[PDB]
Amino acid sequence: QPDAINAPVTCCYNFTNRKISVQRLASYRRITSSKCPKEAVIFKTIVAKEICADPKQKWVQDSMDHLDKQTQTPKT
Amino acid sequence: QPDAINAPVTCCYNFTNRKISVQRLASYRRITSSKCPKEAVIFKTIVAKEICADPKQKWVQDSMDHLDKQTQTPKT
Repeated sequence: QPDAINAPVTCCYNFTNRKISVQRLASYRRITSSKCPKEAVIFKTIVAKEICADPKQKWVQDSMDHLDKQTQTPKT
Repeated sequence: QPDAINAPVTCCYNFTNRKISVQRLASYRRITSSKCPKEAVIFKTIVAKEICADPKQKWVQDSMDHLDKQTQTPKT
């Protein structure tokens, strides 16, 4: 049984709905805890402003991917 | 004006109401974001099970203090 229900469930409330420059997006940490009322993207901007963004958007599909492939260093 | 409302607001939902051994409490990160419906203590147990605990309890007043004074190294 889930012996840990008193957990700080990192979630969101709103979602940056403005095409945030992929540049601003210093990183991304897709939230999705089983206790969060909603899934989201933690677009860690450059100033560390973690921005929950609707992953079902068309601008977060391009940015979230740019970060999904930003730390990928192909072994040369 | 708050230009960051699409934020992942680290919050909780329940609170460990059993006197958790201060030993188990590897650390503590008192939550209290202006967007969290409730304040809490992130009692990072030893297994890293962040446990939100009611700071208004009498067992979290002793433990939360033990962690509030666990990383304090008086310069000798």
